Amino acid sequence: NAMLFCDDSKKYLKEQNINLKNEFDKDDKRVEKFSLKHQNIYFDYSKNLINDYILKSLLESAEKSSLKDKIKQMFNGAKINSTEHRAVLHTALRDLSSTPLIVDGQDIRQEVTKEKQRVKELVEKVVSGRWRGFSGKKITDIVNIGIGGSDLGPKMVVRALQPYHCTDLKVHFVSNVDADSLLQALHVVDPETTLLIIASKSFSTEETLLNSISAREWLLDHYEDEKAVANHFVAISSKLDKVKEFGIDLEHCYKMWDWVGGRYSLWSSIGMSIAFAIGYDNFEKLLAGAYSVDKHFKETEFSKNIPVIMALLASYYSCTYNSQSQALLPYDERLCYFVDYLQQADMESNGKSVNIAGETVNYQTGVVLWGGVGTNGQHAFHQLLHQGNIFIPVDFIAIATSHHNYDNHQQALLANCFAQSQALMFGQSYDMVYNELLKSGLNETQAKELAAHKVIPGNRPSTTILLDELSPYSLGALIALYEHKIFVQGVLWDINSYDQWGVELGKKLGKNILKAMNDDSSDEYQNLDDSTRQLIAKVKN
Amino acid sequence: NAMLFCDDSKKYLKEQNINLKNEFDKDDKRVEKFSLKHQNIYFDYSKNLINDYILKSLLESAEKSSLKDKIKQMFNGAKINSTEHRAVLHTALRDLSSTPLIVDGQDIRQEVTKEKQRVKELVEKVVSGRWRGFSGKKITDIVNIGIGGSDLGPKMVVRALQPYHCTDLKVHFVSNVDADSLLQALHVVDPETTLLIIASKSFSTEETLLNSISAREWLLDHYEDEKAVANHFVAISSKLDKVKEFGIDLEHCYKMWDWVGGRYSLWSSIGMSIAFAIGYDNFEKLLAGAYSVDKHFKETEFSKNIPVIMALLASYYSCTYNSQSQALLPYDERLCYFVDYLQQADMESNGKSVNIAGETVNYQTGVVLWGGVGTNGQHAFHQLLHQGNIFIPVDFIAIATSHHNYDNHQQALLANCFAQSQALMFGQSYDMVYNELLKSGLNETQAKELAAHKVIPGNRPSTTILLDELSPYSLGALIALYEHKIFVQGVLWDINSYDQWGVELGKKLGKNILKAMNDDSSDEYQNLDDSTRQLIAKVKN
Ligand SMILES: O=C(O)[C@H](O)[C@@H](O)[C@H](O)[C@H](O)COP(=O)(O)O
Ligand SMILES: O=C(O)[C@H](O)[C@@H](O)[C@H](O)[C@H](O)COP(=O)(O)O
Ligand SMILES: [Ca+2]
Ligand SMILES: [Ca+2]
Repeated sequence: NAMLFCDDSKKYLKEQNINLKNEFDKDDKRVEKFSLKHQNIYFDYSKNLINDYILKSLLESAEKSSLKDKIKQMFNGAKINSTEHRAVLHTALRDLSSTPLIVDGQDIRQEVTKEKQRVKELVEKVVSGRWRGFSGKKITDIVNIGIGGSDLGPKMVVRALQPYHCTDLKVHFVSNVDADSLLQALHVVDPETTLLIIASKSFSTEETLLNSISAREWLLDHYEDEKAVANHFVAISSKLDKVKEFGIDLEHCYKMWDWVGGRYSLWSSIGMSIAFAIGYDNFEKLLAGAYSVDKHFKETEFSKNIPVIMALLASYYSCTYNSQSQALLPYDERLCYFVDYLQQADMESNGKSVNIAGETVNYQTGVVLWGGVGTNGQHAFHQLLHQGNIFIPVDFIAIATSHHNYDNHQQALLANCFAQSQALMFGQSYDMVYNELLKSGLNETQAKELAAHKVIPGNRPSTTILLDELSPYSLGALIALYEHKIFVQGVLWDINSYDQWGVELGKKLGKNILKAMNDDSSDEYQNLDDSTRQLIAKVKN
Repeated sequence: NAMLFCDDSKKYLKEQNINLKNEFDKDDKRVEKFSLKHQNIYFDYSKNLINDYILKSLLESAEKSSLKDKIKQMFNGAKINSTEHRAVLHTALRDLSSTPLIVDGQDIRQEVTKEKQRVKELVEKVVSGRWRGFSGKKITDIVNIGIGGSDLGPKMVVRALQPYHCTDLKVHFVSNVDADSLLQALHVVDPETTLLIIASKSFSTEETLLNSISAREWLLDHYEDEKAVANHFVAISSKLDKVKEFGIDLEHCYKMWDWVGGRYSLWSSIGMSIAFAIGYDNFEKLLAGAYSVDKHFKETEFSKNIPVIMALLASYYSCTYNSQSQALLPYDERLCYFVDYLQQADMESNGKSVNIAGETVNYQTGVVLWGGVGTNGQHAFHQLLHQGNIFIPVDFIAIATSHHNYDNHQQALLANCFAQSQALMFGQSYDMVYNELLKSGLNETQAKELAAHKVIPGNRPSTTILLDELSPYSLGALIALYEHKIFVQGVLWDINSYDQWGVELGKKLGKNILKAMNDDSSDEYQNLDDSTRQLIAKVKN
């Protein structure tokens, strides 16, 4: 009996036939109406296909929904992950409010704070040289072993905050079971000077098991002494009994909890590799930036609430325009893993076909998230954004000031960002193009033959999110805005954003195929479909 | 008057209601019918939503189209890029047939061969130490400066063929105008031991101008002598008069031609950075692998022609299912830039709204290409591939043998690849899930509450392309298959795959915004829409 977001009313808001050029021409308050600020982030949604009536309608849907209650439930530790019967408490990992919070018997404030202090102490001990390897040498390299939620957030943040690296440690990320991943690290690190991190909430993920066993074999090939594991491995898990079983003791184990989703885990002990690159102080700033956004989201009326507006725009488009993707365009090299990161956070959350009650939904839910760094994308897929015939909402991320003094480069980067959103909005008409071709020296026959191919239809929507700089704090705020957008969309679709029963299945598949690959007389091999069977046959011969 | 590909007939082939499980159960020739081989590439399209009637219908469309003629025209140098009045001759860059080919007065065989010999000589001179820097030191580092087509192919191939690196040179890629790109290279290279490559077909691209000027300033800050440019820069262009104007002489300029599209240019002198990593012999093998596929495509009847089948499947889905994206899943770390590369090749080619005649088309053309490396994607967006409600065709790329002896890792990587396609095909029904939950120890109430959330609908399509290994040759074959797929789709849609009037516009935009940013009294500033104006105001203050 939840409110239906994608209803007949939405399908018909589109009939307003918004013309963005006309709106900016006629409404001198357009930017004031359709932009928001949060500290030093400027959120400009004014190039979206909305006017007051459409935004009002969308906000009414949010107000009529369970969203207000669901926000409170999330922060209070209610078990909103209803299919796994878990709280959803990534927010608590970065809390600065210190309000009381007791969940399933645990003082969450105390638990979070104590574990941070343990990570901070480990980083300090390693960076200061108090932690030595088994042969007594100072550590110079950190290798994180993990996949998915135990890999991509730390990897993305370490890159994004490269200018802030300050520990004299090189941090490497091993993830894929493809041994190329492990080898890229092992080829450049020395067993006597490397600390290995086994990052795994479950401690039973195939890839991370195989990679950790292989890394341990490499370490022990060198030292020929099992006692060396103590100086060269730590673990991060919710499953401490399983860590001990691998050979790492509790004093070398760092906790996370069931209420930390992998794709929302960089804020937890899983982020230790981030601290090892940028120092713990900068890791605290990353968390504080997210807290600022958490407070904004929790406390702000929906009409002025950035994540809510992000979510309403996105779901409006995917409902009313039947779009099946969204483009995210970060105009900063440091954000080269940001699309990949959000692709996981978004699609793994909201790629769901049933509602909370288990009913198959008759409306589309999460769509594909993709994109690429600017300005490079302008040379590639922006062609399709300008002249294809696919409706695609676009977010640009711009950073006002960079980390260097090549001011001409930075000005050009921003000019291009703003030009691209402007060009999506205006396009270029046949008449404009034709007259420009004549002015360039083409005769009338030539200009008539070419002009239609240069028409850019325009009236295509975009949002621009402008940060003052890309610091630990502003990056943390930026990620948190999208975390909450994803949450709001899930609420409005009445799905569970926090389970992943397709990912869970993936972790159990192909034990059967491995068995088949190793014995063609097995039941497993006999029961194969023939496509799988002939693929296996081809990798044998 | 071209044949309409997306017609009523296609929309109705879907009514066959293909059930993949049922097809494999009942048809013991399914794999034989719906797979092809080209040398050591196996193309298995049998998990697609086709049967004989659907494939026949699609092949009839190809046979009825202009495709047969268009293939001949492409290879013969006809001006199939009709809006720029250019030939489309990336094929000629890798030719081994030596058949006569004269285009716009040039012997293309002689031109291509002579330029290869020049690149080969440069690489040999640099690697042998015959080429010295201005202070007499051997070169140790190569920096390619270029963007889009002058960046991404070389960058992707250099990574993909990392195991084959053999010149003792480190190759770096500078592209974005964001000065972070240039700085990542300059921070790790020495002016006295670095050769800089200015890669630009036009020699007038904003980003590459600014990056090249900045690199030259860095070089000259060190040497304080303009004569040093001679030992530290080469250029690749179709516009040799513009190179001279920058200060590089003709003997240091390497040619490409107007008939080499940027996004099809790695095969040309633009690929020099690839040769500088892997040696010229391996670069020749890359080209030979593409030639093998060119010969396949040119000579093979459509029913057995891999690129044609790829194109027909893709366009069938995007027509009949109204899908707006395709997923590409490379199960090898070395292919980490492959999706990005093909995203450019595909979307920039086929993101077009008008046909060859300039008429606005009433059918959808190119769709979004996205994806990610396996197995990592299984932990992230595969959730949406399994349980979302978006129809998305999927290609998997598998490599039978890797470059190391971690055979357990490689077997697991392949098992996972094949398991994922198998799981897309079969899914898991309510009954299967429910009975598994009971067997795990849940009672009936608990199993009923959870089961619907674990249902995986299945009957989702995939193709698997299996290579024997990822070598220069097999990579070249792989890229060429997709080049030709894109070509075939464009033909069937009656669009020009080879222009990019949205990218061309991008290169001219925001001169106006830069002018506005530098003078708020300008006409440019006054004429701004207010969203752009307030964004500029915010990056001032
Ligand atoms: O939260 C998520 O997005 C997923 O559950 C998944 O990506 C998970 O993080 C990995 O499978 C690693 O799991 P472990 O941390 O348990 O090894
Ligand atoms: O072919 C392409 O895909 C595009 O035309 C574009 O990506 C182009 O390669 C770049 O804009 C660099 O152009 P230059 O090589 O002329 O600098
Ligand atoms: Ca209400
Ligand atoms: Ca025919």
